[PDB]
Amino acid sequence: SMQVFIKNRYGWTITLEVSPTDTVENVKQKIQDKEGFPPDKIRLIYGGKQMEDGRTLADYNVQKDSTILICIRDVDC
Repeated sequence: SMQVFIKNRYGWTITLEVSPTDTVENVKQKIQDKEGFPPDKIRLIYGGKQMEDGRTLADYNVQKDSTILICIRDVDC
């Protein structure tokens, strides 16, 4: 098991079930399943860096119970 939290600019936070080896795109696909956002508009930021689709959570040193910030391109970024 590994949970991470996804927080938007309004403070709304959700929990995802992931693994360290999941890609950033895998996380965007989970957010589309849960909330309906199109992945190509989801921007994820960790440690102030915009996260690349093809890199893994472990490549960003995202830990269990880490928070990743979300914003929607052309909507609220």
